[PDB]
Amino acid sequence: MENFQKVEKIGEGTYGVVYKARNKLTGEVVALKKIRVPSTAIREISLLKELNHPNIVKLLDVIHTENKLYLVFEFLHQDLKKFMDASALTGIPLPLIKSYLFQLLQGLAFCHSHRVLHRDLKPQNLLINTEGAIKLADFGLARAFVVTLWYRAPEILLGCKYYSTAVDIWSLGCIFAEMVTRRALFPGDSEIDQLFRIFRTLGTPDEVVWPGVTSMPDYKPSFPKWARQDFSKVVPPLDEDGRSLLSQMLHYDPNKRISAKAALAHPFFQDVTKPVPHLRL
Ligand SMILES: CNS(=O)(=O)c1ccc(N/C=C2\C(=O)Nc3ccccc32)cc1
Repeated sequence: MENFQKVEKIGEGTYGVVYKARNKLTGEVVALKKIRVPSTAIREISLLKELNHPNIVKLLDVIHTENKLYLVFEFLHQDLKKFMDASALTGIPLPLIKSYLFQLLQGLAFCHSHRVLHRDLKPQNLLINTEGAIKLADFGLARAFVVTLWYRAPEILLGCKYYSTAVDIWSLGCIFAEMVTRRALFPGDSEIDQLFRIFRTLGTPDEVVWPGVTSMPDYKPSFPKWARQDFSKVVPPLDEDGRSLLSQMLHYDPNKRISAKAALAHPFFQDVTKPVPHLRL
């Protein structure tokens, strides 16, 4: 669009490139996403514009010109990944971790109530500002249409084609653990490796802990049998309230995994506050 001046490439995505750009007709700074056009996609994207919430990156406009699609979003200066790297030596203080988690759950609860899944949550999709807020980006873009498998729910890796809102809670749980320990929970480099790293930590699932798991499309009776490890070993500094919530976010059975709404009332958030982080832009 000749109506936008590309400032710089912010990065590539699962559905296109993202640029920081200025709207020559408004002077506004925005995030321009050039998508890499089906009618359903246009309508699916159209719904996302009505999805307004303080913890969701706002979709400002949809420009469909010359059979090409560009999405205009609000712009935030930093993603959680860069923030974690910058805090690698000291770690993110618990009060801030708690604040970010609490806000993300509010965001997810809102999206889920409208039946909008993410299905691709990860640090690069979480944006923060100088105000202490954090927002979900690239929401609901999955349905409308090497990649990291570190945050993928087990039901997805096992071939379930009708996943639910529970897949986002799983990803959030992985991110939660990563902020606390400062290291990826399940850093797999292939689908099977990802699955096995999960099994080696939470134990290989069976019919007892996950009814119907052995009927999943990609389930194999030949999977190695690993025992479950203790969470005190997995996320050390995290207190009992935190470990309790994390475990409910990482239940194998999607139906027993905690929902965003229920997680918001968990004791872990009893003392939540909204600290302002020290950001270097
Ligand atoms: C990786 N470098 S960084 O931290 O400087 C950095 C800076 C800005 C952004 N912003 C990205 C985005 C933004 O603001 N709005 C979006 C809507 C959809 C997808 C990505 C975005 C992401 C990362």
